[PDB]
Amino acid sequence: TQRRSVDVSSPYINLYYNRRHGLPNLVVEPETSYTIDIMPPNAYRGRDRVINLPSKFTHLSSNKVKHVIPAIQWTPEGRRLVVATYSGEFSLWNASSFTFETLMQAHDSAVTTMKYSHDSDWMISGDADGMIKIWQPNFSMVKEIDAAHTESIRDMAFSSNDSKFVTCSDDNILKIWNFSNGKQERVLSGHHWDVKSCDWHPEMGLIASASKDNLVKLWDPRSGNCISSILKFKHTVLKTRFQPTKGNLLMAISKDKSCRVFDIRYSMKELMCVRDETDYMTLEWHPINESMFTLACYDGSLKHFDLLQNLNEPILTIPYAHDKCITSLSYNPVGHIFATAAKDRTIRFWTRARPIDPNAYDDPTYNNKKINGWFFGINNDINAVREKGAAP
Amino acid sequence: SLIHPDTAKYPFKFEPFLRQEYSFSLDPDRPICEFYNSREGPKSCPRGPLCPKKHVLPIFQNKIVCRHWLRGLCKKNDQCEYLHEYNLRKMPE
Amino acid sequence: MNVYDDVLDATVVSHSLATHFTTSDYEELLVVRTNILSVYRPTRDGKLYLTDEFKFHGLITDIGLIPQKDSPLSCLLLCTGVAKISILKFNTLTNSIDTLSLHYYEGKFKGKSLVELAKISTLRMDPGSSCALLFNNDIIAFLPFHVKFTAPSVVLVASELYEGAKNIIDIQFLKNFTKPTIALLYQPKLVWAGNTTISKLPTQYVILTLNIQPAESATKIESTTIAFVKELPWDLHTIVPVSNGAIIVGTNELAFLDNTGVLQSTVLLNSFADKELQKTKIINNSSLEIMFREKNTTSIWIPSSKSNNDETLLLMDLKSNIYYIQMEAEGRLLIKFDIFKLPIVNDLLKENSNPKCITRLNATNSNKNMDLFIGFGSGNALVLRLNNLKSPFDIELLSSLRNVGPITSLTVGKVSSIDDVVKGLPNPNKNEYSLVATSGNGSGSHLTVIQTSVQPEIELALKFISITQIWNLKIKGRDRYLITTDSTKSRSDIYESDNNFKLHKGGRLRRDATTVYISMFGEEKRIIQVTTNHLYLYDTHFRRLTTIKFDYEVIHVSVMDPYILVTVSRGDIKIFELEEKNKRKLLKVDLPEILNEMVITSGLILKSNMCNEFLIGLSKSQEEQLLFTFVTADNQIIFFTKDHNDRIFQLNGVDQLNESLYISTYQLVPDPSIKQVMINKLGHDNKEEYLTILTFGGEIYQYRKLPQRRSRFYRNVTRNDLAITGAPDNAYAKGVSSIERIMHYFPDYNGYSVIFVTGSVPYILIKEDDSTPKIFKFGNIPLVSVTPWSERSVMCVDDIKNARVYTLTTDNMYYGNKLPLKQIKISNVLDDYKTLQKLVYHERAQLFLVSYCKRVPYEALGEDGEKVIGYDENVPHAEGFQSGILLINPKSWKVIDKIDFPKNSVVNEMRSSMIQINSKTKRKREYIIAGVANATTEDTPPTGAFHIYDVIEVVPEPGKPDTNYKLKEIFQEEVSGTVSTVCEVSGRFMISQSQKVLVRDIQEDNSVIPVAFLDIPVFVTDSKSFGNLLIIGDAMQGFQFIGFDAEPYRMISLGRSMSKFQTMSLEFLVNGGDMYFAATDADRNVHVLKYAPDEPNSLSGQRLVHCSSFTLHSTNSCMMLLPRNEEFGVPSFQNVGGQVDGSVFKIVPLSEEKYRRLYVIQQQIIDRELQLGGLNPRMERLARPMLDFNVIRRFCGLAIDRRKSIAQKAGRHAHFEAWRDIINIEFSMRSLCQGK
Amino acid sequence: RIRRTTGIPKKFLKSIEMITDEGKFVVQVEDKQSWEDYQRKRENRQ
RNA sequence: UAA
Ligand SMILES: [Zn+2]
Ligand SMILES: [Zn+2]
Repeated sequence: TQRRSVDVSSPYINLYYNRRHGLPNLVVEPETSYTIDIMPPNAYRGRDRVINLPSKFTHLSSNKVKHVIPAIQWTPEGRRLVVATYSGEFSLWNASSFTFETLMQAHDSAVTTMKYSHDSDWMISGDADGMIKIWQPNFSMVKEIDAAHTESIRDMAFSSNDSKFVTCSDDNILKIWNFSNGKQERVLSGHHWDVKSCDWHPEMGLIASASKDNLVKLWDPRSGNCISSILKFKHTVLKTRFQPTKGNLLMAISKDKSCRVFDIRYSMKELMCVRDETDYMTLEWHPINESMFTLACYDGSLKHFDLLQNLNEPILTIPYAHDKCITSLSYNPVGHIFATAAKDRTIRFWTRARPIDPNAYDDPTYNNKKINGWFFGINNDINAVREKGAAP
Repeated sequence: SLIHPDTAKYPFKFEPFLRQEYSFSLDPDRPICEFYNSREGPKSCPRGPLCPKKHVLPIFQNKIVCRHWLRGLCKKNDQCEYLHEYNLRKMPE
Repeated sequence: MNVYDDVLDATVVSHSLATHFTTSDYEELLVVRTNILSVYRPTRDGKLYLTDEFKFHGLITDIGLIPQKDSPLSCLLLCTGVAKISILKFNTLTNSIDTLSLHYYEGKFKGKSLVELAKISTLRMDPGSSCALLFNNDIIAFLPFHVKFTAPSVVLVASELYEGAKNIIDIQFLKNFTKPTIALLYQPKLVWAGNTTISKLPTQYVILTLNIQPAESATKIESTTIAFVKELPWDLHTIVPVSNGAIIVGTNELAFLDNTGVLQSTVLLNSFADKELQKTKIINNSSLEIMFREKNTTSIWIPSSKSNNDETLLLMDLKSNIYYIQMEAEGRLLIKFDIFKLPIVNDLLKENSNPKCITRLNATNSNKNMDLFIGFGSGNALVLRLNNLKSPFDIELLSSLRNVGPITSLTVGKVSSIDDVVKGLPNPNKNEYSLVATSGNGSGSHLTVIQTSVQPEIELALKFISITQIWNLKIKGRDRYLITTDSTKSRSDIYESDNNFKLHKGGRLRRDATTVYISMFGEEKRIIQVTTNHLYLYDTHFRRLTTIKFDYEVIHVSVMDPYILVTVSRGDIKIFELEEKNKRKLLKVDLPEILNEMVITSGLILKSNMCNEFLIGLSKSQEEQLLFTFVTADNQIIFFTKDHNDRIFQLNGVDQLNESLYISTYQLVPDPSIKQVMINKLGHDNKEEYLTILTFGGEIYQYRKLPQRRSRFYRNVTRNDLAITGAPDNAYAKGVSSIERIMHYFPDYNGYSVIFVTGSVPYILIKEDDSTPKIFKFGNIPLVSVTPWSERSVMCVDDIKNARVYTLTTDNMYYGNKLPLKQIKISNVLDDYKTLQKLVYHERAQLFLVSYCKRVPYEALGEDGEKVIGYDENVPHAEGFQSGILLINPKSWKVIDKIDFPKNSVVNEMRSSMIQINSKTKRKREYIIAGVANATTEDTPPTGAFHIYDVIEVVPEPGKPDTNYKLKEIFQEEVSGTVSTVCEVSGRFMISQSQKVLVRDIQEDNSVIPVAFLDIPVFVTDSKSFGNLLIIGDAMQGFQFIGFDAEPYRMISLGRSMSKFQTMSLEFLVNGGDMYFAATDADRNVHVLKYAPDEPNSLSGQRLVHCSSFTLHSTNSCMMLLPRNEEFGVPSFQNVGGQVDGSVFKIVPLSEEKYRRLYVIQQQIIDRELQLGGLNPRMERLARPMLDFNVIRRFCGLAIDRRKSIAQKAGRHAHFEAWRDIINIEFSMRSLCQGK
Repeated sequence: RIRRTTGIPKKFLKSIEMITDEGKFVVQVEDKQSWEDYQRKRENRQ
């Protein structure tokens, strides 16, 4: 059987041939033969970061049982995508071919969050009943914390060395856990009402928490006391993330229809304040290129941004990216595949644009012309570019 | 030989550790232990974990290659009842 | 515990400038390779004569020139690392470079940057010499210059100069502006090939006049928008300012924008140009398919010569095609804007690619004739002469700078010593191995033999019976009377060399005593022989004419044309002069009175003009006077003339071996260290006067006489160009214990004026015209006596009474770069194999295997045979790959076998591994395993293949005896996933597939089956094995440590690097009982990590301990494990790594005590000595440290008392042991001198 | 509302005597051996 | 002998 494969092995061969021979990465021309000159996403910095924009709809996956997908997570090497379902199940999907079906039944309630360790040796998952499960990379549950939180776990983030990890729930507190023994270390007290998301700084000890009380707080993991508060959100603050690599920035979205990026190095200096007519629901920093992130909205409409290109509008909008509200985004660690999950019970994979493409920025994901099965020819096509978007 | 330096039998300080953990050594083709029995356990060998011979784990006495191990998704690890060795003739088709 | 050394210095020329840096008598050519700033004097015929070389501790990112008031010389702006400026001036008094000021900008750049900085900052200099700007990514660092030398610097984002500047592409200073006006090319919305259809004309261009207001504290700058252009093609990347405007070079267009700021015209270069999109001005459509696909296009803008309307601009793409661009403007308006490709009839530029810099050597007030120096990333840097720049053009090659291009592969094999017998006698460099590297990137791509020693051509070999020294006499310009002596038996033979060295048996020569010295005398009319206790004068026919009896036995005797100098055991000097009328007199010469009351260890008669200033009526830059030079027991070099009156001169500072020496009157603790000195001319075509000092410890010190101010000798201490051959304080006594080291000068070896140093390990001093003198190991056998032979030859006698005549091989040899380099042209006029890579040596068959890589146009095919939809056939295509294997016989360096791999195939790894073909009998065979990866697009499934080749002896084809071997493929297999690496573990080979590594074994019946299996995170970049321990590099997640087992085949994950980096190469740094790994980064960092299971926070060794980080000055292409030579002291190993800039490095592991001593010495040197560009060597390598042997080499170059003081910092005996381990590091590569 | 033991390899399930595989109900238990090995490997030189 |  012949199918659409996205492997970065040959681009890495070309890139390392160029680097070992002192040859520069030649400019790609708008022609198909120049796709061989497109380097892996990790090789592009500066003005070449525009190449690492996921804009071409590549595949559409779905489980046998159409279940709500609260969270998706790539494996730390990007080999597989872990798709948590509302039925507390883990479905893996190979990045090479977007093909797998066998389930796992991870939890008993809806898995609300997953997070792999920076060392790539440990995955923690939380569910709707407050239980926290610690998983080996082969998905062998090794440790349960039955009552980590009274309410449903909302977000969990590992420390820089993965010795600790912070969790948040519908309760108004965050608690730091010692991973080695699975014992709770301290409670981050504050955050009236409800805390919705948390994140650990990639390099140093710093905790950012988003809460229903219109607040984003910065915590000291060593002491457990809030060190600064952000008052710039006029309603409950949804998912917040620092950055994958450096952490100099911090982004938080709120359901008041505003996304804000703060410079943590300059007293939470506001950098970007972008507002949308529709509600943002989740965000995802680019794993390789700083200043680049994607916002997912309630009407679909993936919105890719760039701090250095535009501080007011997205550099690229995919308006009909999903048929319903997008719940989770997940960039591949290699950076060549972007996975999105929505309430339409579908996983949609996005790859980088091709040098020439007749259907580029004209897919049913860009024009609302989704007729019956519009992805049958975009998911069963062995090649990528395809003749000029529709399907039987 | 400068082209192929003899790096096989090198005295390493962690070699006893490699014997204790992973049951490993620096001689891949070392003779099998005449006293060790996989089912009896490590106590069957008088020399203990620090034996120059090979102490084969019971995981490698299994007959059929674990299909989940080949995908890197074996939940049983060394306790699996199927072979965790890339043996081609022992694969289940 | 490691030390880093540079086996080879960089050869790729990255920058070049023409200026008055060290002198104003002529325009010099400043050449930067990676960290060495070379000053050249370009002759009228294009030859480059090196004036002096300076080595810096950082990567020279950029260079620039700024004038200084009250001086004709110009200061130098040196850019190193990331965002650092050091202002350099040349001190004429000290003949060195002193740093005016340091300017650090990396901290401010990081402070003002949201994203990571670019690795390389870019420097731009105002043509008005009012300011310089350094920018990294939209952050501009301005360095104002006062018209107290440098005003305070201001750093700001590009958005502060102009509101719209968001993604800077290029910045340049515009010309013909009364204020420092800059031009910014930027794309507010980033656009690439896949973004063009939804984003039209994104590039913008703004012209800003800067009003810099320097103040005491800070600098205030205000920019006024002179002009702004909004709609420009997306592919514009380079601004090339001209007299009336600026040429904007793009991948597909050449836009001309005047200083007024209107896009007057543009030229479409290929089919990919923005056809029917600009549509607003003159559109010059060209079907030339010119492609400027590089980030920055190299070019030279030659101003109009006063105006003759001869302002010329020359672009140059990556394929080394020179393009002429004419701007026939009559004023503001432009007429006849076009690009013309310069015709190259003789394809002299074929061997070169990726030009880096262009500099005009000689102006001659006319742009019609131009001498251009161009540095290339792959070929030799060239000095070209362009004759008639027309829209009959002729281009000729004047000279070239040797460039080993990008060393993309490194291996050890036998280039010499294949045959154990040369002309009857054993091979002089027998059982000697050499580093062989792959050089070049395109049509010009070769094998570079990095010879550990000079291989001399033998044209005569004979066996003697018993001698200790020989002399060859040339009477009528021909070889006669080769006198031999035997010190042990007190004998002297004549051996007339006219006819097969037959015994002459004629003449009354003293046959019955040891001859100390014998040479022609009296203008070749007399023969003088100095015996143990007697001095004899003969004539051409060996008839005795004069005899002198010496009470004490003579030791040192030197002869000039009218004079002879004799020293006896009593320590007093005896100088005799031949009578001019009829010779046969040998009158005495009156010595100075003060001479007889002081001890002299050695003496010689010397001809030089160094002390002409102090002589009466001789202050002329000519007329080398005769000087009687003597070395005193206090290591003082004194000399005087024949008419000396009573005045004795002296080289000041030579007793302590100071950096600078000068002549002065000698006015008057016996510690004899200086053994022999001589002052003579060294070089190939232009001869430079050098003072060479031989110490009793075997170390050789070289001083360069300044051509101007000739009474002073200077030694470059920053440059680590002179190899270490011995140690002062009797350390390394075995280097001089067996055979006494004598320095012999030969003005004509093969046109080279060289110095021969005898001993158990001989040395030769060769100086190329474009390089400093270098100490080269000569052969691999001891040298006892060397004498001139015929013309341009010498005869050398080893320790086993074997005499053979030598000649310097100069056909493809470059005797510079710290080690002799041999260029091996594999591609000939018939078969033009492209860039060669993955070179291996088959030890059993003694053959070299290399893989060629032809760049063919790439056709994107789907999984089915049908082509991918968006294909255009009448358009230039991107280059694919096509590779094969070449079997090369080192006997003739000819390809004796070739096999070709299909389209879209690159051999990503080749090894000459020893494979166990039987687990029971343990039989091993050396197979060649090639890993072929199908270089294709991301959309197609990855595929690859691995081939196992056995070299088999076959019947040679008649005519060619070296074609007695062929490649037999014992196994091949096409596998899913690219094969990026190949490695052998414990007799079995492991290859990498897509996110997978498979270990296979070969049986006797040539059956290959996988036995092991391990998953890979992203992509395998390199893989090495140490017995049964693997290290697998990853393109994103550092590397991991794997142990391999057999019976129950296992791939045990022993550990992995805690930090995720894109590793380039891997190697093992064993360092005794422990185990360390060397990992080169894509950021030019080499990391040392250790397997420490016993450390607390290692998770039983699963977390590799990060020991040190070391920023190399160029990206590493390859690493190899080499046995380490131990001069004094379980096998030990070292790492040898090839760099893209053409440099070879090595990491030598050290023990704890050696590391402590060398770390203390290095820290002392850094803290106390003055660094060249003000760069701290510790901080430059940190962008327990790895020790830089370049810094430790400065310890060897310090003064004697300074050396003792530095060594005293930690260790009573630290001087002795420090010299011992410095010798051990310096000679660590001499394991190649002893093998099999 | 009641789950099935899909990916659980029948050895980390004990009969409770909320999730069932074939008839009789079971419950998932942590593999308190891999976690212990992780603890053992966290020890110094072990 | 399986999840
Ligand atoms: Zn045993
Ligand atoms: Zn298993």
